[PDB]
Amino acid sequence: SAEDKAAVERSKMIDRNLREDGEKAAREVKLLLLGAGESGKNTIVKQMKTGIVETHFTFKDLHFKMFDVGAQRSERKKWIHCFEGVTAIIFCVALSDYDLVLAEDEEMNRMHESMKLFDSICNNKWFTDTSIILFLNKKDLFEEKIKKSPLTICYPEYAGSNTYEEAAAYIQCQFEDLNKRKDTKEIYTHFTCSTDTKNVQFVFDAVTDVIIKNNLKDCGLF
Amino acid sequence: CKNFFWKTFTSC
Amino acid sequence: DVQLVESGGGLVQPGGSRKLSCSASGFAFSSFGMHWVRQAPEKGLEWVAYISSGSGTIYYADTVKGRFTISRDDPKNTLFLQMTSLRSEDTAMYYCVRSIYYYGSSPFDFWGQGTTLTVSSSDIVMTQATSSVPVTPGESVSISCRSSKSLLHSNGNTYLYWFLQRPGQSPQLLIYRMSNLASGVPDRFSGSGSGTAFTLTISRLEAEDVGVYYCMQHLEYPLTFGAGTKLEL
Amino acid sequence: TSNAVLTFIYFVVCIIGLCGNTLVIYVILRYAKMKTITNIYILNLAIADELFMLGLPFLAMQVALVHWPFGKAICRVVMTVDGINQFTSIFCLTVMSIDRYLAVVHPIKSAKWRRPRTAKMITMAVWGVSLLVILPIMIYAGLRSNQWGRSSCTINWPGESGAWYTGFIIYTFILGFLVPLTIICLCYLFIIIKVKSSGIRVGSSKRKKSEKKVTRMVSIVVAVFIFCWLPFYIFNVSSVSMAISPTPALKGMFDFVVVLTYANSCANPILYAFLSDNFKKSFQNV
Amino acid sequence: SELDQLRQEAEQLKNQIRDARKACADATLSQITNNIDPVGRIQMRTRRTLRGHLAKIYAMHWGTDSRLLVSASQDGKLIIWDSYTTNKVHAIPLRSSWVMTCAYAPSGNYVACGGLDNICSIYNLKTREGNVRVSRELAGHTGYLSCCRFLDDNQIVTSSGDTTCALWDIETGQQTTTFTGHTGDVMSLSLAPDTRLFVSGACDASAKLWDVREGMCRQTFTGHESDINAICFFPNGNAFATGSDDATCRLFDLRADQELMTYSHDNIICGITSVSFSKSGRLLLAGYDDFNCNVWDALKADRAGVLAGHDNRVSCLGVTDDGMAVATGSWDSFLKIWNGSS
Amino acid sequence: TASIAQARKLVEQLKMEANIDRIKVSKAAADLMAYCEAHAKEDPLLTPVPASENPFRE
Repeated sequence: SAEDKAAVERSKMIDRNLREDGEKAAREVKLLLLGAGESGKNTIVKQMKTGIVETHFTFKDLHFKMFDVGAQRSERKKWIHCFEGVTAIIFCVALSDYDLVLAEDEEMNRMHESMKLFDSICNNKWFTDTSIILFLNKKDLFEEKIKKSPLTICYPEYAGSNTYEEAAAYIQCQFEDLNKRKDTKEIYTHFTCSTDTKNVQFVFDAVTDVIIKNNLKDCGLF
Repeated sequence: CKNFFWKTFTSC
Repeated sequence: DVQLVESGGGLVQPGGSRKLSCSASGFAFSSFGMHWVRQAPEKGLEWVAYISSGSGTIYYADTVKGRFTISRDDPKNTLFLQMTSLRSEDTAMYYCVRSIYYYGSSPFDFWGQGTTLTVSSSDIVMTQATSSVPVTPGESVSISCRSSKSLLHSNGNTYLYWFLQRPGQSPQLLIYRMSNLASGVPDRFSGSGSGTAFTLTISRLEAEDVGVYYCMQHLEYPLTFGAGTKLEL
Repeated sequence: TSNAVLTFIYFVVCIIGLCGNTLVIYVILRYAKMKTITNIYILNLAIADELFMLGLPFLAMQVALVHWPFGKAICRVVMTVDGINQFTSIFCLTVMSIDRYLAVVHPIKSAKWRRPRTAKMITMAVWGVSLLVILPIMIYAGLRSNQWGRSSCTINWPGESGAWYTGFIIYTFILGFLVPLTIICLCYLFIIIKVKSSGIRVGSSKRKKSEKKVTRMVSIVVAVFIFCWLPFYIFNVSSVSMAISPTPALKGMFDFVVVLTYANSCANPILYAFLSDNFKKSFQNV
Repeated sequence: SELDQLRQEAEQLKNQIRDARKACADATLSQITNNIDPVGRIQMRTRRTLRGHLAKIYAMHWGTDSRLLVSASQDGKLIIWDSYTTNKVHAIPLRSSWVMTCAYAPSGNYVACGGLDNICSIYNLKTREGNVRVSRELAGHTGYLSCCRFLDDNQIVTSSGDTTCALWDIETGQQTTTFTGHTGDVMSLSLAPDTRLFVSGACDASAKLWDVREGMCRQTFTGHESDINAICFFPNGNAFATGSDDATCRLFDLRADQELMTYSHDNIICGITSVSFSKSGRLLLAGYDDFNCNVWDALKADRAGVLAGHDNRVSCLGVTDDGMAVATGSWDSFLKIWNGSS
Repeated sequence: TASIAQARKLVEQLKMEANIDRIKVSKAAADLMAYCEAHAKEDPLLTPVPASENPFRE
């Protein structure tokens, strides 16, 4: 018909804008920002600028969408498959919680409460091949606090030495042993610093390496 | 006899 | 309001050339197909040209094909009509009509104010055998119109349109696809028909229902109007 | 006696060739991920290699009884439909290694140049240049049949024109062997560079023995390419190199090296799909 | 004291309902329908395949004209489809890409959608301009939105993952009613065929019957071992069928207050993402996440059909108002329109 | 005493949960199978309409 063949060519102007916007969206980098609460999750989005809070910080010709989900007080198992195809997961853990306990019901000492959540996110079935860019936030704010009290209040089977650069090695390995999927994905670990460029350059360096190993697996090279 | 050409063994 | 106002032309020698320009305002111009419909003085409407949304389909009337060309620029919301070799049958008031086509839409709903052009010195026939009806308020009128080819289609709808040109004004759409009332049209008007013969029924006439009532088809191009039915008061 | 043992291998190469290669034609046409750049190229390198395997039994009848049972226009088209599918099965092979270059070496600056719209312009242009290279074989398809009566399928020339076997036959090296080799062996030498560069220096990983475990899956791609295509190519240059009398070693191995040159199009389904994990879960799952 | 004997009267008043459900349970619906014949093997074929979504489809809803349908996906697009001719009528770009639900107004003028941004946006489909614009955005929920459903062009009821349902007024933009009985995240809604009641099932394995005018829970239906993911009303309006992560579907009755049937099989172990009935109430369609829909004989509890056309989790499904078709959207980005063949 | 009213409101909901009285199941079960008999042949997915009336023709 005359008016049904104009309904058809409107419909493939719908189609060539769906195809055009869905190929400008497969080029941008999506990132979950998870954490445990006040574990430095605001100073990373301060370095890159009531449900999802999406943040866009295009850095070196690479559009970065970062979805903060920390204001979702619901069951996480019901909405986390929405982030199934996501490029990476930026996880924040405050290093200055290795002594202070959770004030709910005298619970675990707030780094095991982070280890509750790193194990649940890393070994999840939707994140069986999604690399994790793990951040250890308050590096200087516990280095003065590790000189007073050793790293024994949380993990009692520590070797010892009561100082920084073994606590920066034992804690980092204490998160990277929870990765029970080691051939599929990688954990990248960083220590959050006062330099305003070195913390977003690590996200750019570590997410380029997710793109490489995705382009090697999409071909036959992996 | 051109024993070596493209994809044939022509004439010999 | 939605606004189509067209300019350009008014006096041209025969054999000359004029560019018409309809400038759209207050709607999403890029989504509408646009027509030009002209009206010879003390005569009826006839269809000129058409461009689809996206400008990927152009039609013309067989009277003006080769001479006229229609174009749009969507970043400026402007409709054009470049006219060459202007004959003396081209003297008419030219209207600018918007038209959108999806499932259930209302094409030919908003018409422009009309620019005038004065030049100095097969398909479906739509017939309205009545040209004028004497009428007083309170009457129920049933204006009929007839088509040569059947306007019903296999997909199930009958592509007959109804229009009303109040005196001194622009035409407004009353009925699209033989039975559906347009937006802003009072419920008094009602369209019906079957295939080849159609009738438009007004329930009670007011002081605003007086004008010329045209019937147009949209089954295939060219879009042929009828000679309208005047309702004098 | 000697021709009979390799007349069968002209068929069983084409038997496993036409079988595994149209399996890869099935899955991209049917299953998911038809709109990606790896599958639009491995479809076009599978059409080009399944329409390459059909010209093999027309050479198998010529191998044992040396006479073509055709020759009006059938022996002229089997030197063209097998002609185009030679220079488009190893031109769709050198553009699938350009695709793997821009996906891995330039992952950011070339994300906007790898859409599935510029893929269709390349794959149409891949088949277009393939006519513009074989076009001497499309023109000169004459049959030399004067040696006491034997219908051949060979290529003629203006007069005799001995520059056909020195000239044209090395024209198909500077566009048939060397240029698809100096791109495939050059693109993959930068993937091994870019894999060792990113995972070590700037994005600090510890899984870095994959940089040697990507070489062992990519040195094999160029290993089958010389082994299929230049025992054959050193034989056709050897026409000028003191052409000798035919014997079951000369007339046997020469029918074997052009039997070997179709084994590249039997590896291309298994070295680009059946060793990739996105066909090991798309096709091999069902 | 006082801390214990209201806790024990909540024990007593929950004993007050259970044997009162048992006394009204003299026979089973299986035994009363033991004489009827089965429906046979229901064979349906993919008539249309609606394609153009580029991510997982999360919800779809038909129009009441049985021809137009809206579908929601997480590529950020809401698409109104012509189901007859497979072509697009509108494509609506959304503010948040995290859309978990979509709804069609019964008049056709409006389309709602919501999700993880905790609002239900309303869209005007029929404007004097040629586009589709946002009429209102209904903020006021604290959790994600699971289900939006129109009552008419001015009233919409939503569900949310803050354990609350709400009735809104789209003109003013604020909740006229709040429905607070659930203790887990509410996952779906289903309006009655007279829109004086609705049912919502939640992640506390219970479904609650609500009054729209009063704002109070009439009945609370237990019987599931896990989260209720899908609620649909039976066409009578006197029954409703649920679907859980329990790999089971249960049919409840309002006037008998308890569970009649249980639609399960030995080999099925995965959840149920969608539940719908046919126009008779004879078939029960259910979308699973082992990638196929399963037509259930709603009276005999026999799997009398399979719709096996999807490559991923069957995420949403609906039947038209005349029962002529059934669409199934899914995570493989396609809606398929199915129809029984004569 | 915030939890005092919380348990108080919890049994004020269970006031009218139990106060409603229900028909027996055998009356109700024979009602939504009697609905399927009145609307049996106007269900096109159950009993398919002939293909000249089907709006979805391949």
